[PDB]
Amino acid sequence: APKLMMSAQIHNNRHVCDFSKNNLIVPESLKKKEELGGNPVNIHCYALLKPLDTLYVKCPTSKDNYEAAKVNISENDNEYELQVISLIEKRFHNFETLESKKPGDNSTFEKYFKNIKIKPDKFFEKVINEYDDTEEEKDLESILPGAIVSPMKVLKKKDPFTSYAAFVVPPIVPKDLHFKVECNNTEYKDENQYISGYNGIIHIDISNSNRKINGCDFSTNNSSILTSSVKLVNGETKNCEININNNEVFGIICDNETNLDPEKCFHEIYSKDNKTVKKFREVIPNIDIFSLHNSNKKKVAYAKVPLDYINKLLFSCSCKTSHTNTIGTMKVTLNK
Amino acid sequence: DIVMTQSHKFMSTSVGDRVSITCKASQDVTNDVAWYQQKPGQSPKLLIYSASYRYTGVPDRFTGSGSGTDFIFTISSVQAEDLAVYYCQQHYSAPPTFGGGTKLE
Amino acid sequence: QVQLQQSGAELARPGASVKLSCKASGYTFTNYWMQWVKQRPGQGLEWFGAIYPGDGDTRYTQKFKGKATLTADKSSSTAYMQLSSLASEDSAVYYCARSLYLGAMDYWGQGTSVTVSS
Repeated sequence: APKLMMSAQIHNNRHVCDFSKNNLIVPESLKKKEELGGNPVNIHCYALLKPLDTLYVKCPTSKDNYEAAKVNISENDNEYELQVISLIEKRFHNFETLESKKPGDNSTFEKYFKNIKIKPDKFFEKVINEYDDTEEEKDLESILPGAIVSPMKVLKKKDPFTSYAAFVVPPIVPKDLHFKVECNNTEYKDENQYISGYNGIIHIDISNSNRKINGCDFSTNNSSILTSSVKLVNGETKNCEININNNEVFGIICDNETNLDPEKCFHEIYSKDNKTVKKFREVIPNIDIFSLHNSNKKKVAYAKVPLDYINKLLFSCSCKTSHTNTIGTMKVTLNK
Repeated sequence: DIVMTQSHKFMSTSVGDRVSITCKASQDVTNDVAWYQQKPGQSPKLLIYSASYRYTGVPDRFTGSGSGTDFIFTISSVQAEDLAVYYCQQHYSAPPTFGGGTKLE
Repeated sequence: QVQLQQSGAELARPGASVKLSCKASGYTFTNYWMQWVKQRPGQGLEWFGAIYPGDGDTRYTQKFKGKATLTADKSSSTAYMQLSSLASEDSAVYYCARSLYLGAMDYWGQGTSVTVSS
């Protein structure tokens, strides 16, 4: 096979892998036999996603983001993103038993790579289906409505060589759904030509667990996603309440006219009593939480709770309009 | 290692004047330069980072400029308490290196 | 609330060793470089070396690699600088300073003076 790997899995909802760098600058025992430039290698990383889990992809940082890190390092990150870093800080350099065998200026490195050139900007909001040769970078939402997705961001600004992006897969897929993303760069070596290019690629598949779920859709009764809905869209507060359990799937869907409150639901929850936003970790920190604080859109969130989930909580998530004077919501009594 | 040259060990200025202190890198360091102020008996204080940004709480009269090899630290209107030794430093490449300092009188 | 507290002045005989400490508080110790800066009496600043306690990596200016050892205790957020085979050229103030890895030194300790003399 090609140099294939599966992304690492963390908890019951996190998938992660990366691409390596500086690999075409080989030792003389190889280099002296080579001429006319270096080439990319057949490395692949695969994801297999289920509804409401999160995929993380790490790539060499572009020079633009490297230079930005050098001033952004003076700023702090929030706790969720710090926890994410601890999920994804691992580098993948499996040399196995590298025993007597051949292996398999910080901005100068960025320049040396002639400005690393990976997939830019909202790495996972504009996504390529493997459906056809167009490879159109479509809104994730036009394939996976209600999906939650980050911009691409530096792994550790204090180790500003790796950047990453992530997204959350909703309950609904267009049957056999596949996406791909990729990360390229350049370099050079001790030859008579002094040029070289390198690449890495990720293939994203889905498992057979997609279905309509609970959640009280605030756009329409004829929901393509949910088995439940709330009457009307706007102008007056309307709501639902639901008894759900572990091993069941539920959520919250805002319309284009409304946005999530809690802002980072489900990582935050609305406490019915005392009318306030708290964490989905206050009493249950040992928890699979199916969302992303640094998402590009804060309108839709859902949760797929596995049978081995150990948590319990009475809480709510809501949608509010531009007038702000509303609490349109669904009360979630999870494992009530 | 990268050499940071502050060609003037000493610099004189009156209260209320503008003064500029130069620092030259032996190779390109882009914007990876910091400027420090050290008064007698005290630890150095960071004034400018990334060649041209004022550090937190630094008074407005202090600025820095430059990118590549030629860097300038400027006091727009010197105050009497601004006597100190001013040092540039690069962190483009390890190890970090300091300029030799300029004593403002 | 970021604080670096350095140990007291040392008088040491030539050939002996000394171990200086720099206790950090008010920030995540393992997200930053702790470096040391040497200033001989009347002279300029010299970057000495650094440790990144998060992974243990050390970096020394070449002239100081021979005689100095930098360590860190993560549990106590304390960095240490040990000078061995002391000579008169080692008499100086040594400051510890926090920075992001390879970056601007934003917080400094008050300095520890080492005097080498018989």
